[PDB]
Amino acid sequence: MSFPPQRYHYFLVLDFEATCDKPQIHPQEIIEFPILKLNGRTMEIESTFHMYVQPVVHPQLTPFCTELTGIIQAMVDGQPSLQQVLERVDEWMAKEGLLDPNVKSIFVTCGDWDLKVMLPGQCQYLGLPVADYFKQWINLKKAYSFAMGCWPKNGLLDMNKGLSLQHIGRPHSGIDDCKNIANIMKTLAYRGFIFKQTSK
Ligand SMILES: Nc1ncnc2c1ncn2[C@@H]1O[C@H](COP(=O)(O)O)[C@@H](O)[C@H]1O
Ligand SMILES: [Mn+2]
Ligand SMILES: [Mn+2]
Repeated sequence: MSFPPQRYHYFLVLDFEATCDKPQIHPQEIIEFPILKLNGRTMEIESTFHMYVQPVVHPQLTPFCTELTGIIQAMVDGQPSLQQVLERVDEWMAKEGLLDPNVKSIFVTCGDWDLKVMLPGQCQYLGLPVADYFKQWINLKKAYSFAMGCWPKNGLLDMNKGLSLQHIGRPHSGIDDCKNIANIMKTLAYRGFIFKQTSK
């Protein structure tokens, strides 16, 4: 087969960037919140959510963080905080039609960190409830391992290598990481893979 029927109407590709430092800052805070809505059958990008987020606990970005992500201070200054961004996300979900119980969608991330560690950890820190659509997801490294029969070593770069795909955009940009995840998904579906929830 090729581009088989999938179990979901849409895939929501997500890749946070967060405050960081050498050695690691504590706690980390989300500073970039991108979502790509993919057509569930063809994997084409149909809509994009993208907001930078103002960190509060450590409001000044370290030089390491800027070097790593490309995100400069003026991009987060004046932005809403995570709480407001999470409400913007919910409105975006509603307008996309994804809050319909008969429309099936699922988040896709490179690894488990984004939705297993980063978002629940910051939300608990903030005393915010986590929306239920953030609680199931597909780990692309785990899906790739089932599709290709091997464990990639360095996330997106090694998955692009095994699939002979040219990298899209700037590494460690949240939105560009999402596009690479989208591109890998399209190739896995081209090869006939059917995606399944991996989160426990
Ligand atoms: N090499 C690194 N050193 C320190 N922190 C990192 C590194 N790579 C990623 N991070 C942190 O993890 C976040 C997610 O990056 P990634 O998982 O590569 O998309 C970044 O925004 C940083 O906060
Ligand atoms: Mn990531
Ligand atoms: Mn990233």
